[PDB]
Amino acid sequence: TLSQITNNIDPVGRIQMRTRRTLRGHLAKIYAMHWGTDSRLLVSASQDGKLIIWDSYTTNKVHAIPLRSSWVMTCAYAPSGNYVACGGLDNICSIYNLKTREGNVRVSRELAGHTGYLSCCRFLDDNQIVTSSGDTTCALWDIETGQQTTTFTGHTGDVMSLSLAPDTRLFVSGACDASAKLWDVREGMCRQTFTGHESDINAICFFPNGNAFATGSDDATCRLFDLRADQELMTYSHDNIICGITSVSFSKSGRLLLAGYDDFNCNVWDALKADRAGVLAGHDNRVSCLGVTDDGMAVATGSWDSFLKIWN
Amino acid sequence: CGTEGPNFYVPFSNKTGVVRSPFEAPQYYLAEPWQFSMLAAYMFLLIMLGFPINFLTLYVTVQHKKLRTPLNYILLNLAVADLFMVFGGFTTTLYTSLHGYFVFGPTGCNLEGFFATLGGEIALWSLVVLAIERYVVVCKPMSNFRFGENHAIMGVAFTWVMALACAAPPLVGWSRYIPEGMQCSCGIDYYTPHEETNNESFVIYMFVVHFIIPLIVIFFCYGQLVFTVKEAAAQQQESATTQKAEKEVTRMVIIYVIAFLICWLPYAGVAFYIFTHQGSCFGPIFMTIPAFFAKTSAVYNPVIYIMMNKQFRNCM
Amino acid sequence: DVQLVESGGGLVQPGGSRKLSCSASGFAFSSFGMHWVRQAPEKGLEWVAYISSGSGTIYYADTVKGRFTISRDDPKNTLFLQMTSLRSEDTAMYYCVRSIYYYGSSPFDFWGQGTTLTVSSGGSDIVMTQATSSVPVTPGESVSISCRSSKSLLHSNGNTYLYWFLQRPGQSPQLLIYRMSNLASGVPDRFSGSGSGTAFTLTISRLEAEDVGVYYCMQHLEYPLTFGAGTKLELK
Amino acid sequence: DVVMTQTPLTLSVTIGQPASISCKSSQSLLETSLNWLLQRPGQSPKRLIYLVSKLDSGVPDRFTGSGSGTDFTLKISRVEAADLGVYYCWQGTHFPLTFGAGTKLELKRADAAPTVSIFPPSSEQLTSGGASVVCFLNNFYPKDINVKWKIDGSERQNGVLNSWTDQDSKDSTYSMSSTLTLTKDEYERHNSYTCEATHKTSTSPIVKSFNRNEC
Amino acid sequence: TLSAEDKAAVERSKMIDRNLREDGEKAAREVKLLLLGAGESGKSTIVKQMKIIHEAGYSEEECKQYKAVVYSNTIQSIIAIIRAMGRLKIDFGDSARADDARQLFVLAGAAEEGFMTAELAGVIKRLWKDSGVQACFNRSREYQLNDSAAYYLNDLDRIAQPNYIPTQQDVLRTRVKTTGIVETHFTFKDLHFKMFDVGGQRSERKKWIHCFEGVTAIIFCVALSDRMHESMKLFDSICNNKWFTDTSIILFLNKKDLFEEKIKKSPLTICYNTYEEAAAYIQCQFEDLNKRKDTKEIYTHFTCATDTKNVQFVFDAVTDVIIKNNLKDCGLF
Amino acid sequence: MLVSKCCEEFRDYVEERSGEDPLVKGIPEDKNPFKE
Amino acid sequence: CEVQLVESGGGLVKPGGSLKLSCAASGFTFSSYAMSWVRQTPEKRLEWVATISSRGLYTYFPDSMKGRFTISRDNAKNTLSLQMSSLRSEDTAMYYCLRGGGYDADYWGQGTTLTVSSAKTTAPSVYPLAPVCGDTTGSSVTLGCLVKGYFPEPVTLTWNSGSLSSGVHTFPAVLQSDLYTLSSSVTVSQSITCNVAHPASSTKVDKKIEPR
Repeated sequence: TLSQITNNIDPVGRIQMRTRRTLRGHLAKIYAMHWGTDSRLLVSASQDGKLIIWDSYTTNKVHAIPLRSSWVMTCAYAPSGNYVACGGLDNICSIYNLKTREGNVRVSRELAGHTGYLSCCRFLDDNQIVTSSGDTTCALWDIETGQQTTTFTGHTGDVMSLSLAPDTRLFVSGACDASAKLWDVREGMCRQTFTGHESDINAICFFPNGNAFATGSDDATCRLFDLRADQELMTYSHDNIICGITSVSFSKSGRLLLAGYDDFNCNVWDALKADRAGVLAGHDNRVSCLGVTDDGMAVATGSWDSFLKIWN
Repeated sequence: CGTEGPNFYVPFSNKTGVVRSPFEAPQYYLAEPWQFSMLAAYMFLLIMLGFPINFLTLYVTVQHKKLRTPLNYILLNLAVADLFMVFGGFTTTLYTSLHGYFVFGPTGCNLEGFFATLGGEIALWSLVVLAIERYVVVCKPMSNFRFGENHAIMGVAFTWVMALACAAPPLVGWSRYIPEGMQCSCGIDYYTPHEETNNESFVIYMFVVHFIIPLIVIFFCYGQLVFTVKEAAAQQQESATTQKAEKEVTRMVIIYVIAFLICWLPYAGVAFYIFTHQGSCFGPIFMTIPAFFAKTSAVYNPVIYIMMNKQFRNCM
Repeated sequence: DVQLVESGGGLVQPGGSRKLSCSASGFAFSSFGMHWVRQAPEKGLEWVAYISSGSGTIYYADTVKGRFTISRDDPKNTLFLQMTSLRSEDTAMYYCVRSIYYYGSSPFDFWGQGTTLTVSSGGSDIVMTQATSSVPVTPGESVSISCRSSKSLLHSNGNTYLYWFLQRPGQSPQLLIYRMSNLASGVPDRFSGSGSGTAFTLTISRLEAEDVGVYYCMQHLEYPLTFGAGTKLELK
Repeated sequence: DVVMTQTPLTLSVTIGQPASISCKSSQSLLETSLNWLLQRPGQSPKRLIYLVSKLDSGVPDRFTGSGSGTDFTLKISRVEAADLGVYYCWQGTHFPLTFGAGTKLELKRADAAPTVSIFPPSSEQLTSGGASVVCFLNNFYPKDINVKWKIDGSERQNGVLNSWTDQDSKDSTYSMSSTLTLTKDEYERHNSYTCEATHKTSTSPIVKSFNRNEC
Repeated sequence: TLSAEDKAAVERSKMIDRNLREDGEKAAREVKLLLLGAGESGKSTIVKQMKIIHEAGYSEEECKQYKAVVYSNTIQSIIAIIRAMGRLKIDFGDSARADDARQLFVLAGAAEEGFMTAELAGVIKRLWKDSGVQACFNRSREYQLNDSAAYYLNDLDRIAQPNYIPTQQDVLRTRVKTTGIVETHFTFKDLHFKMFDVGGQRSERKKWIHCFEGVTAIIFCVALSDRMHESMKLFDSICNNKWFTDTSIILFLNKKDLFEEKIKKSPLTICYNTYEEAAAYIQCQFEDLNKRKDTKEIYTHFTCATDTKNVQFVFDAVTDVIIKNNLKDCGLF
Repeated sequence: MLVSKCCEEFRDYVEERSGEDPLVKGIPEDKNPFKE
Repeated sequence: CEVQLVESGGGLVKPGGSLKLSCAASGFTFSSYAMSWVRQTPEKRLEWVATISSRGLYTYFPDSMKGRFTISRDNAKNTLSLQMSSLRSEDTAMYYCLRGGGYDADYWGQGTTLTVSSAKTTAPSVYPLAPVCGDTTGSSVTLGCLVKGYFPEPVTLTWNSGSLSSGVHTFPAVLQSDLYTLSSSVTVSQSITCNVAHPASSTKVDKKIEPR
């Protein structure tokens, strides 16, 4: 295991990151966020029925789009920055063009066909997007033509969230069958399936080279899984932490693992030494989500307390 | 009856030649030094109760930032107010009554009278605003209102507005701050005439705006609130917790009202009997009962609304 | 489909008054800032006035303050121009221009057809210089027009606020380059812009037929907005 | 008013593989309002494809409208008998009919044996002072063939007049009567006049000759 | 001070912000009612029938909220028709309608919901009557056009009247099928109610603790006539689950007619005569399931139709809970 | 394929990333847009 | 939608002359559908004529030919008219009238062929061609008749007043100096005479195959 391998190397020590900005204007719980690829814009989702995109450098709201249905659970930013994908208990993924289409809304596509809630989504490019749903399926949709063109079946329980490989040619999914499945986007099938958690798996992210990943679970452990070795490499669990984990993300080097806990804290772990390296506090309720910019310059945290914090 | 002065009035006849200036002689001919012994000791008592409580409240608010909610702003206001009463009032009165006469000059007289009246008015209107806020929130009379932190801030500012609108005018020439009673403590001249400062009109303005209006508001608001809570308890007769809450709220409302009556009906009765029975004359011994009741509020407004508040018993 | 239709133009005696209108459709009118730019008969473009979205910010040219009033009716998607004390020097072609301002926006990206006003007979600004008034060219060749400013257009924020427009003979102006390096929508990739600080160059590769016209550079660093005199590309 | 050109004139494609006719575009006027019109021989030109996916009356379904960037594509798996004829591509967004060079779409056939003959000038034509040496070459196509005039060992290209058939009614080949139209003076200056048909996939050229000694 | 051109971006942000503030003032006043069940072949259908029978519905006021949707449908249809008129190059049967068509584009700034003067109506009737418009419309099979185009255009008089109440077919066509929010916003005692019918039972908790929390009220449907003990154990586990510690549980004991017959012929001992002892026993078995909290404030009602002692009870319970929760956070208790 | 090889790849990727990471290396505020 | 359109009026015309081509419209309503005219040269290049709306509200002509050929429509008698002027030899083309525009060009008419030449009804120039020489490899000899300088185009070629037609191959006329050059050859005691005839005007020139 990495933990018993890295014991000899020096610890990171004092990790003192500070909140550089507080973004105000949401009036309810935040359920999701996603960094844009410029490491500057971000999108946030609230039960006030609005999806707001912020310019984090100036502290300006770029857009606040009012949504027709407020029961959102997931949203996604196209890597081009040209599109978002917002889900809901309507089982529909609505796509919004943010750059070429001038102004406000009209919807160009509502991806309909799932028979349960849309639980997660990630764009590939302005063409293709991979999505998961409570109907126990995942699907790749051609948005232009509106058809589910690829379908990833084999999970036996509700699918919770998804993570695109860095080259967007593969994706992995995590479900309440306590399993994760690796799917081939263009082949439309599952290469490998990893079980072991006894819990629903709530969270997943990737080592930057796309060759490993980490999970976060309601069973109070995080685990690192390696694709090529096809097994768990490490578990992260204080004995006195029995609450769920909501979110994981890597630092630019992969060295830091940030995790949100039901205990209202966001612990920052040394991913190489398994020690907590730092803490993200300042919230009055569970940290429900977090993310690291692609360039590594900043971390955003989102919370049940209706606030987001920006750290560096 | 009394010794008329420009900056003072000593309620003690000079026909004997004994009376002196309140800036000058120890007033040991108004009362035996035992009386000033008890006076000073009691003032030290109230110092050693008010500052403990009032500082600890602030410290606790600092420690737990969960309490920083709009509704709690006005209790911080109360704490500040009462620290004014501690320092502007008790310490500088102590350093004069220990001698028998007021040491720091008429400017120290103005500072004391001003800061005392300012604190008392801040407390008065803090209690008025808290009752009004709770009324609007629960009874929903307008039923299209929200009451946010902005409104709590406006309420506090308004309390500072009225407090200055009361404590500062005696500093410029509409009535006057003079040593009252044993002449070691300065306050409003409500008891002598002075046409240069229009004492009658000032006293009437005071009696109505900073007494009659607060009481009317408190009575009306709590009456409508009790009517609402009784009615609510009336519909869910089998809901135990609403009947208990009914009884407790009514208990607390009555406590609040009696506390306010205890605090102010002394001054009200004294001023009214001065007003209708002009042919009379009372001295410091009888002139310090209302002062007693007013100063002791520095203890039991912190008690009734901070110590007794069931969200603060959990910090002890 | 974005439309801007000016009306109200005409011939007026000096000292008279005139209300111009600009009718907007196919976009969120109240979301755009709006500018007035004028062009004297045989002369270049000169910026006249600006009203922000919401009318919170208004700028006038010196020669017009006190005399001219800019206004908008956002609910009715209509722009107004109240003119007074009209002088002979006000005779120009007048364009209403929409301009949305946000991170990454493209100001000045849509122009009306323009309305012509003719008036009868009776310093601190950064100076941008195009010393060459015309250049003869032949199709397929590559041209480079240059312009320079007496002050740096590069801001402390890192952006260099330089715009290139094209006015072909007889048509409304068309945006070519925004913020020194961004290609306007619909502009062929044979155009490119470069420069540094105070000297800038627009280069066309394999110049085509449609490329003929007058090329203006413009600064949007600060108000008043100011144009270059224009450089014409003539065919040989 | 720039024209949109179809390339190539003739698209000969292998069986099964996609066949691409590229329309190079004049103006960016884009919906997909591009149309292919076809004239078949002996029939009025007919609009075939309009609005990328809407089939016109009497039109084969095997046409596929596609493309990329500024170029458009008409794709047919196999050019067939209905596909022979002149095509024009026009954007239906704006008028007039953009007059493209047209795709003469027809399938290239196997080489055929030409019927080649030589003919001396007529006596009545010699009465007028002219001499027309005639060479008939029927059923010779495709272009991988040359008609060469030889006089006294020297190649002759001047004075040649061609009368050509159209797309032939039998096999759609080329058939031409090629005449050296000269003065009778230059006609008598030489003795042997020859027309040679040289063929690409056939190694043996055909030689038709005549001299005054052998007619 | 790097405010250069930017103090327009700032202006935009503050303008969006004022709007954000305004939406928030409207929001938060909603009373959210959740219909749940469906964990079986037909539970939520029983829930729907319970709503129909004991909670009324389909008032004029809820129907009024669909006016803008009807109008919007109408507008995309008429715009599609107009643009196709422009597209196929068809001329008016009367050249004076060319002015109407100009007026049409001008008068199409009248999109002010519910401003249905006779003039606008006459303009629409005259455009619709034009022979070129009818000619394009009857060839709509050659382009894309909503099937309801004729339905709406032939009934414009009834729909555009200011007292227009949408019919059941109008509502059903508004694309509220499948799942499908199942919504109404009736008014009562000046409160705007919103009721939502969802399902999910025995195990769908993870999705609606994940989205349903902080909601105003739960409407919990129970099939009274309901390995049976493992099912009872599962119900115990969900109802009594620690994640639902701070949620008020309201019980609609539904299917009381079937329950009364079933307890009449099938004894209660299957799970653990007359109604009172068996009902008291069920209450005892359910209330014993808490074991961890001081109280829950369950409001149990015995109901007949909506014209009986039921609406008062529902509005009384909503009001007492809001009041008690307003006092819970004022230092009092 | 055992663990220390994959751990060496994770190291050798983490190692020369301090010059880009503004947290472990920390960051001077003139070299960062997080000034207020 | 079977559209019935009849193009007529084309035929002989001198360069710069005027003519009135007609398009008879039947099977559809004339004033409610747009109309168009196209003309085609035999040389594979198109020459688009005109487009007019359903009632004439919008009419557009090609940039090359605007103002020369004029279109009009009779809504009561349901007939499209095309007035023709300033003709040149290049305008030799056949004309089709269509319903609507190219945006809806569903059917095309048969068209009427208008030929622009100053030549009148002229007898075809008839020239025997029967060289029996150089064909010493084949079994049969090719005879022929040359129809030169002839117009109206085409003028039919027959052998003995139409009795012989088998094995006859006719070259399409090539135009030089506004006169056509065609030759018809057949590869084959009886009088052999080529009759070059225009049956419409019955303009016949008979030339026997005799060297002179």
